[PDB]
Amino acid sequence: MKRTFQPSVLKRNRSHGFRARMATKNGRQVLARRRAKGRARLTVSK
Amino acid sequence: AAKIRRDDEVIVLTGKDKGKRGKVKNVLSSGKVIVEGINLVKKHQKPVPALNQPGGIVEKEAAIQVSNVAIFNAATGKADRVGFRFEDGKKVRFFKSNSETI
Amino acid sequence: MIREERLLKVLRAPHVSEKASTAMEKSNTIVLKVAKDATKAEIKAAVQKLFEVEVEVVNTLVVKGKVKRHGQRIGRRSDWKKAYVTLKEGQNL
Amino acid sequence: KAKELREKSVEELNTELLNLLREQFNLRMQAASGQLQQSHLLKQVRRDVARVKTLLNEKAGA
Amino acid sequence: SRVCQVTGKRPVTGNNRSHALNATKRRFLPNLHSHRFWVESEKRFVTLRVSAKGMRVIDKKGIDTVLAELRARGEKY
Amino acid sequence: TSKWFNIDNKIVDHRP
RNA sequence: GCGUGAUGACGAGGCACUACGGUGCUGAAGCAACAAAUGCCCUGCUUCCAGGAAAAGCCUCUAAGCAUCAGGUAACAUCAA
RNA sequence: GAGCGUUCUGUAAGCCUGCGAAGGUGUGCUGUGAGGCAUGCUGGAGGUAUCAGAAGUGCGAAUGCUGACAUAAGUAACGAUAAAGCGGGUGAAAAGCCCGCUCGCCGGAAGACCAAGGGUUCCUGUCCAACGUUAAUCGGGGCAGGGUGAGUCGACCCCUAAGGCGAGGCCGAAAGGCGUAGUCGAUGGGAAACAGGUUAAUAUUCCUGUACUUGGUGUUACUGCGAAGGGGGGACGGAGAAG
RNA sequence: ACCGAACCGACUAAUGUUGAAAAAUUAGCGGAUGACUUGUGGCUGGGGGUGAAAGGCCAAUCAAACCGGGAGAUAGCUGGU
RNA sequence: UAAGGUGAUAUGAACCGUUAUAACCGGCGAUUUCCGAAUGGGGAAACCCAGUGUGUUUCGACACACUAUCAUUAACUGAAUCCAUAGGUUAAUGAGGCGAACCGGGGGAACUGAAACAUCUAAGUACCCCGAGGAAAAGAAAUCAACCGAGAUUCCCCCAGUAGCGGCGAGCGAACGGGGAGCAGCCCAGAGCCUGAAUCAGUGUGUGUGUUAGUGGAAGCGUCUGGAAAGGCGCGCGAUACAGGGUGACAGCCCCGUACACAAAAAUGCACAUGCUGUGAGCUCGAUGAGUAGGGCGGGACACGUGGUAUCCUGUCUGAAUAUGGGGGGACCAUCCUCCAAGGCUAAAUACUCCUGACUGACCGAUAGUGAACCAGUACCGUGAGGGAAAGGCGAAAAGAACCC
Ligand SMILES: N[C@@H](Cc1c[nH]c2ccccc12)C(=O)O
Ligand SMILES: [Mg+2]
Ligand SMILES: [Mg+2]
Ligand SMILES: [Mg+2]
Ligand SMILES: [Mg+2]
Ligand SMILES: [Mg+2]
Ligand SMILES: [Mg+2]
Ligand SMILES: [Mg+2]
Ligand SMILES: [Mg+2]
Ligand SMILES: [Mg+2]
Ligand SMILES: [Mg+2]
Ligand SMILES: [Mg+2]
Ligand SMILES: [Mg+2]
Ligand SMILES: [Mg+2]
Ligand SMILES: [Mg+2]
Ligand SMILES: [Mg+2]
Ligand SMILES: [Mg+2]
Ligand SMILES: [Mg+2]
Ligand SMILES: [Mg+2]
Ligand SMILES: [Mg+2]
Ligand SMILES: [Mg+2]
Ligand SMILES: [Mg+2]
Ligand SMILES: [Mg+2]
Ligand SMILES: [Mg+2]
Ligand SMILES: [Mg+2]
Ligand SMILES: [Mg+2]
Ligand SMILES: [Mg+2]
Ligand SMILES: [Mg+2]
Ligand SMILES: [Mg+2]
Ligand SMILES: [Mg+2]
Ligand SMILES: [Mg+2]
Ligand SMILES: [Mg+2]
Ligand SMILES: [Mg+2]
Ligand SMILES: [Mg+2]
Ligand SMILES: [Mg+2]
Ligand SMILES: [Mg+2]
Ligand SMILES: [Mg+2]
Ligand SMILES: [Mg+2]
Ligand SMILES: [Mg+2]
Ligand SMILES: [Mg+2]
Ligand SMILES: [Mg+2]
Ligand SMILES: [Mg+2]
Ligand SMILES: [Mg+2]
Ligand SMILES: [Mg+2]
Ligand SMILES: [Mg+2]
Ligand SMILES: [Mg+2]
Ligand SMILES: [Mg+2]
Ligand SMILES: [Mg+2]
Ligand SMILES: [Mg+2]
Ligand SMILES: [Mg+2]
Ligand SMILES: [Mg+2]
Ligand SMILES: [Mg+2]
Ligand SMILES: [Mg+2]
Ligand SMILES: [Mg+2]
Ligand SMILES: [Mg+2]
Ligand SMILES: [Mg+2]
Ligand SMILES: [Mg+2]
Ligand SMILES: [Mg+2]
Ligand SMILES: [Mg+2]
Ligand SMILES: [Mg+2]
Repeated sequence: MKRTFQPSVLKRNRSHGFRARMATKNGRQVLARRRAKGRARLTVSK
Repeated sequence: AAKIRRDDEVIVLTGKDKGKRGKVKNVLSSGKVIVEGINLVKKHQKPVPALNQPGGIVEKEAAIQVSNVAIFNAATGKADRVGFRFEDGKKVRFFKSNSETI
Repeated sequence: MIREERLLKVLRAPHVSEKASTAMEKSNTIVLKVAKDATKAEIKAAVQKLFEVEVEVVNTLVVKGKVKRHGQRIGRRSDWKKAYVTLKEGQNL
Repeated sequence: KAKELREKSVEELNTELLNLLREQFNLRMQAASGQLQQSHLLKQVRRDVARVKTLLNEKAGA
Repeated sequence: SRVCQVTGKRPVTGNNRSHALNATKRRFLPNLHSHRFWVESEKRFVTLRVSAKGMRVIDKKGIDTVLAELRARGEKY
Repeated sequence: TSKWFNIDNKIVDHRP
């Protein structure tokens, strides 16, 4: 059966990547929340 | 400065071998000294063909506390305590109890 | 012009292997481990001026790191570049 | 090494740097080829190259 | 934005209060109009987004005075 | 999660 | 399609070792007829209505400008990718 | 209404304790009860009288929370009904690994090459703890070493679609919404390499043979060159039929 | 338009139901040049989208997604104490 | 400052150093790849592609520097349009982004309570956004009071759960006045004598006090048990030091320390004193913030829910007096009292703790205390926002079991 995750690196990076996070104003808030928590990996790029 | 240094004559205050005298070989960073012929342990050395292929049991010296070893006066013939003074700009070490400079 | 500073920095090490030895004994090719930010012209100039031989062409490839386990702690051996340098039939390092 | 390196002029410093870099390259190739039991030479040459760069920057005055 | 250039009037919030006093939020908007004022000092027409209260202030004070005030506050026209 | 015979309707609504 | 590339390469096998896994040497014929694509000519031709991307590379014409200079075309050499 | 116990504070730099503390496990005595006291064995360094003081103060239930361990139970199952047999080798041991001879299954796939996706699973040496629904000498497992070679393939690059962002700008309590010039964005348009051979593992990349493309420089000859502008081209549907 | 593979779908029956599978297998079944199907990419956002309309679908969740927050909502109810 | 040292798991190899270039600690400097506001263009973050100007070439090329946008100012240039403006180019200065909380402002819920619910409460709370600071805000009476007076703002304790508001329900809830903490006043709306004088900022210079490294720092032996003495017993000593930690069991006298006394080449904070720059004080005369106060309509804030409703704010429409005047004194009028709006600046008392040092605890002790005592925001889970663990202890010292079956 076709499941919900059909992966693609290009769509992954355009959706959740660092440059899209910096592009939207609330994405920068997301990065602030993750840095304040102390995540090893902020976005899906690494 | 350190009150007990390398190559001193020291006498053991407390331990297995109280009263024995010896010469300090080297001083470790963790506040422990190795005094020659004092704290003997029986190591079971594992023989290695790459290096040191003989085996056998080997009796070596283990570390003893710098608090446990005390400097040896050799004039009064007993243990002593070391203070610090300034003589001609140099910080020198001297036995208390007759105040003789080492 | 490429500076001697740059050349002495870019050449890193020789490479030893069965394939490298076969390349040396068959096609007059040496295999060199090279710093990653070095280009083909930089490797050619460095070999030509430091080993005092003459180079036909140079071929580069980036060797990827290896994921290793050290006591159930994952680690990653790093990348480097490898260079196959072809010599003109009469050098014989 | 610092004072006698400081008592040299700029051209002497540059050719000293080039000689040190040549020695660094030779030591690196030897150690990679499976020679050079003495690694303190590697450390010493690296730190001396750093010293020569420091004196070059001071003599340029930045 | 619906901000008067002369008097600085901007929308403010209040309530709709009905006969049963049910309070719901609403905005009071200024009576803004874009008017071309003839300035004589420059022999020019300057267009300003100004309320009618602002127009009364214009007519009382003189267009030159309020243009100086606008230039002091820094907004362009 | 849940058993299919508990999600089913003909056997769950057995005594209406 | 034909000629050249090709007196080349490849070639069933045969011969000898083998760490029996595979290597080293040599090597004849190497054409014709017929059938045949959903592939090519074909981004074609015929027809239909539902009327079937854009911009650059490419060719070409001049403005401002340069005007026996730059620049362009054609050959050769060298370098670079 | 009256009390037992537990943790901590004062009395306490006191009292007990390496001639054995707390804790654990038995025994004996004792109180109306919660409990107390003494001691054997394990333990191996702390415990605390008495009278007061403060409470994270007492668990069998909450389809309670977390770990451990039973039960059904050595039971169901061991994942396509394409199928195995034998001889030799290695090994401590072979139904499964290697080699051979048969037998069977697929063969518009259960064969060969890629894109997407993954990341060393590729090849060699060694090991069988754990993983593999059995065993294991085997493995896509552990460990170590090797391996990916480009002017021509693909990206990068030039150019645009849908769409995105968008200097100025128009608009909006603020944040922001839209949008012109621009600038990104392939799934599309744009130059050029083929045959043979080789490695345990790469090849249109290495080698042999024979080619091709674009751009810069420098000689030779002739000469009106030049765009962000004009034109052509690139440049386009469905079906069908035949050579 | 017709018959029929690829491909798309899902009418009937058996198996399975702590499954080989949180929707399949087997044997038959319907469309199969069109209102077709498919790859890559883009757009529409929660009282909102999209809907050849079933309250269907929006990441195994839909008469109002998921995540964090007001929040220890409230509970004249049940359990435990 | 030193006789040892080259960070940890983590040994080993090669070495450096022992009286002063080893190492360690502190001040000042140097280098500081790439991404990131990211700032030369672009981008699927850590990558791709340049333009311009110098300088070097072995003629293949290479090194360095600059080039974002916006705001202000200045120069040059410049349309429809004749001057001018709009625009363009350059130069200089400034900004952008990150950060736990506190602070001012613009917006602003609902569950809930009312034993239902709608005015009301929750609540101007949560949350979103903007801006600033070491604090912010407020602030020098068009304030209160009561015929007596007080004298800016802020914060704590009373007044007082009072007066009041209130489907007069649920609930909300002052002020006057009193006791304290802390105290500070000024400037423009304008002319003249006068000298640049008080007071503030930057930049230096001296004196103290610190901060960032550090130095010295007292006084115990014998014996018994014991693996080991710091324990038992006997006998001494120090104390401006019996705070604390370690040492083979519980140490004032073994070690690190503590009380105490000192120490700074260099950088920097504060309080003074003193130069330069900028700024002006003193006296006399004059002036006294207009689409404003007030009013009509709609709302909001005051404990005050339009009520008999004073007062403040303003979306819309109007609109004075102006010192011979005006505001307030809780509908409103008259008398009296008290103050002077329509400009602004100002320390302290006050609020908080991402961070730094010391000390404390009738606080916890590995299912507790942080989610995390351990390589924890990790493994793992989800497309993503996000969720989110488990896991401490040999011994005093590895003496971590040579060798044989
Ligand atoms: N029992 C069937 C069908 C099924 C699946 N999920 C269900 C939920 C409810 C009722 C039936 C089902 C199965 O396991 O496949
Ligand atoms: Mg080549
Ligand atoms: Mg390559
Ligand atoms: Mg066909
Ligand atoms: Mg206890
Ligand atoms: Mg006690
Ligand atoms: Mg309890
Ligand atoms: Mg229990
Ligand atoms: Mg019970
Ligand atoms: Mg049974
Ligand atoms: Mg049975
Ligand atoms: Mg069975
Ligand atoms: Mg099977
Ligand atoms: Mg067999
Ligand atoms: Mg089998
Ligand atoms: Mg076989
Ligand atoms: Mg068959
Ligand atoms: Mg692996
Ligand atoms: Mg394999
Ligand atoms: Mg076995
Ligand atoms: Mg097994
Ligand atoms: Mg493997
Ligand atoms: Mg576009
Ligand atoms: Mg803009
Ligand atoms: Mg837009
Ligand atoms: Mg483009
Ligand atoms: Mg493409
Ligand atoms: Mg292969
Ligand atoms: Mg049909
Ligand atoms: Mg369907
Ligand atoms: Mg059905
Ligand atoms: Mg079927
Ligand atoms: Mg049909
Ligand atoms: Mg059909
Ligand atoms: Mg219905
Ligand atoms: Mg779903
Ligand atoms: Mg709802
Ligand atoms: Mg609440
Ligand atoms: Mg609850
Ligand atoms: Mg950018
Ligand atoms: Mg950039
Ligand atoms: Mg670009
Ligand atoms: Mg800022
Ligand atoms: Mg409600
Ligand atoms: Mg209610
Ligand atoms: Mg209720
Ligand atoms: Mg202030
Ligand atoms: Mg008076
Ligand atoms: Mg000292
Ligand atoms: Mg001392
Ligand atoms: Mg004693
Ligand atoms: Mg003990
Ligand atoms: Mg006034
Ligand atoms: Mg008014
Ligand atoms: Mg009124
Ligand atoms: Mg008034
Ligand atoms: Mg009044
Ligand atoms: Mg814990
Ligand atoms: Mg425990
Ligand atoms: Mg993941």
